[PDB]
Amino acid sequence: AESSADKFKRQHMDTEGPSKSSPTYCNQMMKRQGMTKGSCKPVNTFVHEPLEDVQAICSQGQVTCKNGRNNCHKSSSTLRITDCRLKGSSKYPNCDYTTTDSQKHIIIACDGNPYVPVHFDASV
Repeated sequence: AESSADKFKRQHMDTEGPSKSSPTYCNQMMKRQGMTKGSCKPVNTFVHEPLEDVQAICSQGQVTCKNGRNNCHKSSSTLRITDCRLKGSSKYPNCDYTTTDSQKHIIIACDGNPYVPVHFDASV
């Protein structure tokens, strides 16, 4: 399989995407990024911020994780995010998402050495 940090880059990063996402961003990006394969991913988030800024979160205050682990960290600032969540209608392979724009703190899970981001935990 691919790096757990590369996968994250595939699934959750979009540095120069518009802060003004058109209502067709999700349907377009979820498919291009591979989250449409064997099934439609239910909920996903993209971070329109530089990787340098995201990697730095691994140095901020540590919070516990949803799976009970020690490696999660809560951002000390609000990042530009975009939520994509499936619609009631949707019938695979025709995955249909709703594009929601926002700006909340993100809780990521880091690991390894170099200690790099590996999973997206939550939005607060």
